[PDB]
Amino acid sequence: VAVQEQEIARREKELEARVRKPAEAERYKLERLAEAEKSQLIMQAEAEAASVR
Amino acid sequence: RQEEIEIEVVQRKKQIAVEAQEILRTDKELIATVRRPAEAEAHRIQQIAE
Amino acid sequence: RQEEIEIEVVQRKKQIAVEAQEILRTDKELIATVRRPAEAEAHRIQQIAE
Repeated sequence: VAVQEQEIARREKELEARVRKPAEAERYKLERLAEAEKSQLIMQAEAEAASVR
Repeated sequence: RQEEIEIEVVQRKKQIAVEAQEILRTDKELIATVRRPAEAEAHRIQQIAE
Repeated sequence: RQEEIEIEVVQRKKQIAVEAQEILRTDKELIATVRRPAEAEAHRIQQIAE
């Protein structure tokens, strides 16, 4: 029982590094990569619009 | 034979105290194998949803 | 056997301090493998778009 009372404190740290931290890193990646996709599409839109006018 | 079967009685009398620790063990085990892992899995969703 | 199983208890007591460093390691590792590479990849787009 004492061994598993320490297994709790274990998983609480392992899960932070295995489950939480990478999901949080993925969120930051997705956000700053989305700004780049948007930036390229607005610049491309302006180019196509200028080419038409 | 009254004394022989009494050996089984004292064994059961002790087995009860073993299983009392088993409940407590199984409880902590479920916190580490089910409650905490599920709480971590739920946080992923709240992050990848953003 | 009370003293033998205590060996496992002190091992876990220390394993907790190992994983505490593991979080910190994994954090810095993600800055070098994910956050910074993604920030570099995003700059390419802002340049090739011009």
